[PDB]
Amino acid sequence: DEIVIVGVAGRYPKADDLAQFWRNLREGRDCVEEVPEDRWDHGRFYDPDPAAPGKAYAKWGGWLSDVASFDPMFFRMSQVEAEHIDPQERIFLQTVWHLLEDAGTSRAALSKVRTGVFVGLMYGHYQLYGVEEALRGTGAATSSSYASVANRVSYFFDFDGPSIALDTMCSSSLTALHLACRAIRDGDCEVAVAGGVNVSSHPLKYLQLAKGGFLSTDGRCRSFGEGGDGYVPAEGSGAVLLKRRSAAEADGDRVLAVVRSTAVNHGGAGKGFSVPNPRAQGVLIGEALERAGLAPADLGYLEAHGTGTSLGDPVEITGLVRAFQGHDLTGVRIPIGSVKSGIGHAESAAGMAALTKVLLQFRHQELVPSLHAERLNPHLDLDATPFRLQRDLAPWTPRVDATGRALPRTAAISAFGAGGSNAHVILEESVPPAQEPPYVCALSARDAERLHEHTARTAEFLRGEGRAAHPAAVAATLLTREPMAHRLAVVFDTVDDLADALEDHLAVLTGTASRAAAPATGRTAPELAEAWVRGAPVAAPAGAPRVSLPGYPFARERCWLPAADAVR
Amino acid sequence: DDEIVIVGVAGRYPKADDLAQFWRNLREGRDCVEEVPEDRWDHGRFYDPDPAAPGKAYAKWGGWLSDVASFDPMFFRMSQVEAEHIDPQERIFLQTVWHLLEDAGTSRAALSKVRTGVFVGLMYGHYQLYGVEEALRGTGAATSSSYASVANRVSYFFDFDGPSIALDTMCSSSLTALHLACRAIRDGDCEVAVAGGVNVSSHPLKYLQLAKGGFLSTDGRCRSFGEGGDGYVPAEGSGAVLLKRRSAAEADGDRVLAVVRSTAVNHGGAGKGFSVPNPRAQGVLIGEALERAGLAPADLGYLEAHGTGTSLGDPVEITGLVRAFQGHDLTGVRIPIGSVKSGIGHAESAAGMAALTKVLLQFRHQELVPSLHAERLNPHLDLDATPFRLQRDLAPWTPRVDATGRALPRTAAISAFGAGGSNAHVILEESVPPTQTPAQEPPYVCALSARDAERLHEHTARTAEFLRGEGRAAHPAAVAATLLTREPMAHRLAVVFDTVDDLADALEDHLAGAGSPRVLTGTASRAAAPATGRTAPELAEAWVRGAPVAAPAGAPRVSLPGYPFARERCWLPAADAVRR
Repeated sequence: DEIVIVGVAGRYPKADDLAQFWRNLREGRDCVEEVPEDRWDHGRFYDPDPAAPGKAYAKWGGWLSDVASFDPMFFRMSQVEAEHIDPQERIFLQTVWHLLEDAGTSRAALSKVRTGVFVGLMYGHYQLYGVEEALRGTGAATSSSYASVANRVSYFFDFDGPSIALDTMCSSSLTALHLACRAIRDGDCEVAVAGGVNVSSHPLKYLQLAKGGFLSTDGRCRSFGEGGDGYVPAEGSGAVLLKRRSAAEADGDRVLAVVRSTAVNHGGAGKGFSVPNPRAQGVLIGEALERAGLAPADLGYLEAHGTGTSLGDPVEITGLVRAFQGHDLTGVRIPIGSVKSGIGHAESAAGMAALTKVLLQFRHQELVPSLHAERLNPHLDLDATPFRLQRDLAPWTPRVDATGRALPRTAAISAFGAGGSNAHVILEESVPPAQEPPYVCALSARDAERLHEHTARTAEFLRGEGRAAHPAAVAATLLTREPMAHRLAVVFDTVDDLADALEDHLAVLTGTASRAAAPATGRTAPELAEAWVRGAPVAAPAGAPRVSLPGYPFARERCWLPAADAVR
Repeated sequence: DDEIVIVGVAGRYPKADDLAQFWRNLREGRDCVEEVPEDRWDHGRFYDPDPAAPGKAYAKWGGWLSDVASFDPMFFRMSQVEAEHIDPQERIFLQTVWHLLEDAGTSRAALSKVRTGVFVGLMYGHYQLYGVEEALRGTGAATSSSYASVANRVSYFFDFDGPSIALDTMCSSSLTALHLACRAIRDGDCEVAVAGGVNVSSHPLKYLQLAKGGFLSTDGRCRSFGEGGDGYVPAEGSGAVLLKRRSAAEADGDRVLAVVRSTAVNHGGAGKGFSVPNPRAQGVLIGEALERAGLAPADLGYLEAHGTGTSLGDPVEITGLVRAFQGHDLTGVRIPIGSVKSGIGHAESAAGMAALTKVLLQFRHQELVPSLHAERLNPHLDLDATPFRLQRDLAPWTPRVDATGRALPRTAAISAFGAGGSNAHVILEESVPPTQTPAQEPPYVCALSARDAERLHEHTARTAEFLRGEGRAAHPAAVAATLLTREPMAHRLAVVFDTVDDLADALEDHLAGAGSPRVLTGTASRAAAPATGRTAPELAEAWVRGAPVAAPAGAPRVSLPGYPFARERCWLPAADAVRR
């Protein structure tokens, strides 16, 4: 019985949800910008001469839209606490809330299974803020506890399986996925959140990375491209929800991917400390394939580590070639790209970024552009291998059998930590297994102001990428979401008319929840829509189809230690 | 079916630079807590005995490692400057792993044919706070405390190409790592594993953070299950164990320290507050661990408790235990309970390692040691309604009998509960040594090496001193055998010897200049002539030329002092700000 992914969520640069992320990837968007003014005054620290001492020669990053915004009330927390904790802890909370909404579940549905939490992190820089003040006695210390990221999730969501934070550098996300799958196979838990987060909250990181000559000079990751002399740091936060295949089937979950294999290892003593070992990479990927029960012949995409380093990208290919020794390579063509070329190197969340792209490419059956490699690296010699860099937007053509019929698509994601820790994962596409009006559309939120923005965004989604939707699916999906105090309901028959109705409210009932409200006076729809608004429970018609609506629009209260302004 | 076992352990704890000293301290019931040392920081700048004072620490105590700045960078192929710029947790853990391999009777090279994983728990990284201003102003370089670096650097240097993972679950980190290491081995990620944890109190910020949250006890003690405990005291430590399938240990003739019957981890979920201990979840965890172990509470010999010494936490721990033992017949069952924290303090990410090490030593010496500061019990635990009795006195660890009235292998259970909710429990079982093949007869060769002459000198001295002290009872063949499992280095010493006393005599002579016809010295050279035969003089002469000598198959082993690393100060110069 194999492990499946049933939900995913995240934020990446220039993308505050996965629908935007998908658009950026199709358009081949370059999401890297210069250091925003509001993080820190990068001039204090900048100097393009890499020989300059105590200075950074690069000034770019993949930035999240706002990393200071948080809804502390929602998460049972004061403002002052929120100002003193790393935004990584804060954002990953929201991410995991959105994960449950994409899976179509909730704290309460998950309360009778044992849920674990595994999250990867590699930097904790926020804690550098306020040290002088706290020592002087005029302030309180900030925290960046890794464990806190996991533990606060486990607390809030009532997950009582393992709660573990791990650092394997760039591979942390996939290591977390690895351990989460093992935790399930071994019985530590039955469901698991596996994720990773990284926020660039402090200039010191840029000084660090420049001093090591790690940063590219043009601020890009030319994944397998010519003239790549480093990478560009990127922010991010993602997570996936994991379950057994059996339990997913039984709960009528939407399966996004089957986890065929995970594997992790380390370079040992190769060329030097924190230099990549082609050999270790090959053994890793080779074992991954054998565990997967899959041949390179059947491999459909390869999401590469793809840092964009002159020497590092070759090492990665050599690595693959080694894992492919002993198999028949003739005729075989495997497309290869890296999400880093679009968003940059999201560090502890790089695997989550890479995993999500693959997840999205499965659902939309397209291969997307990998950027900045018009000219391949001259060290490469790709033509001797099966690998072809996918520079263009293309349909993801499956492969067939003897009998000429199509198979589920496959993909393979690698992530190689700078300090030697490697991870690799093998994914298979999920191929799935009606109901007639009038339907009802329930909505909830913490207060009025949030219910407004929710309704609003839900309305916009019906006009945009979600008019092609099934209105039955839209009712069921919404009825999986956790109900809150301020409620709303509207009976309807088509997407068209639902969006119609709601628009008119904005420019259709509305109530506040009541715990001892009168039960629905019968399954007939306009009786349910009332049952909601007063605050009765009502469960979706089990086994209904489902869709990705927009997640809860959290409040955006600025939380940021004031004594962090000294770097602006 | 194939069990995991522990085949070596190593550690430094407060007032204990090695485990022999640790054992002495546990055995005597030594209180190892002290005031903040002058050479760490000026605690005057931050102390106010009033808890109500804001921006202040109302306590001034900890469990301190004797010296955390010291490192042997040349040994580990790193520059002096690089060393100053990384956290002492990374450096100390490297030496700990080195000493672990020596305690297990193995080496990088012996391990190079199996896949070895590394799993290390940490929860603070304070060294990186130093030198942040200077680095921003272009004056200096950034310090590092990367957690992955602690594992990865071990993996690199020892050539361990299994999983290399650092992890934070706070106080339970060490046992969480033990748990992940055990499952990596079962699942095939590796065959052998290093599991450990490390914690260094490098920066005064921790004491402010903890004072602000009221975590610090006001006397600077962990009064584990004792009256008037009002918090804990931080302590420093580094520890690691080496893990293996039983079959591989038996095959390799390892000394087995304990069988790992079971491990478990979980979380409190949503209980009465973030970071408030949940006895329901503790109960579940322990119950499960007992089940996976195949063990009934009646068979449990000792419980090394979390034992933090808080008024909330200690009664909660007892309630968790009672919850786990519900649904079991507990008639005439009596289980001794204690906590290492009562002697050294709460070693935070290394707490589980201190705890685990304490049990392993108990197994080895078959004694139960005093738990301190509970002359009067905490009256709100109601222990007497339970099986548990605080072990306040040194006492022999009498085993349990069966039906035949035969002695059973001793068992122990160890808990660690992280402040944020991540819990871990482990059940261990003592190992009955296999029947011994017969010892080699004298003479024997004692073969020592070190990276240079000054190191070999210290090593020779430490070895003679051990052989006059606790090592006088060691079988001489065992002393010989053990040293021959150690990785050979450039500077060589050898002695032919019949007994321990006469070996010490020769080593002392060599140290005094007198020297001996019996002591040979030299520096290795490449392709040196191997031994001309297996007599000891022949072996001795080959070793001194640079030739390896094999340890005899099946030989029994003993623990001898580990490699005496050089002690070069590596402390950022900018860190001297926080002192006078």
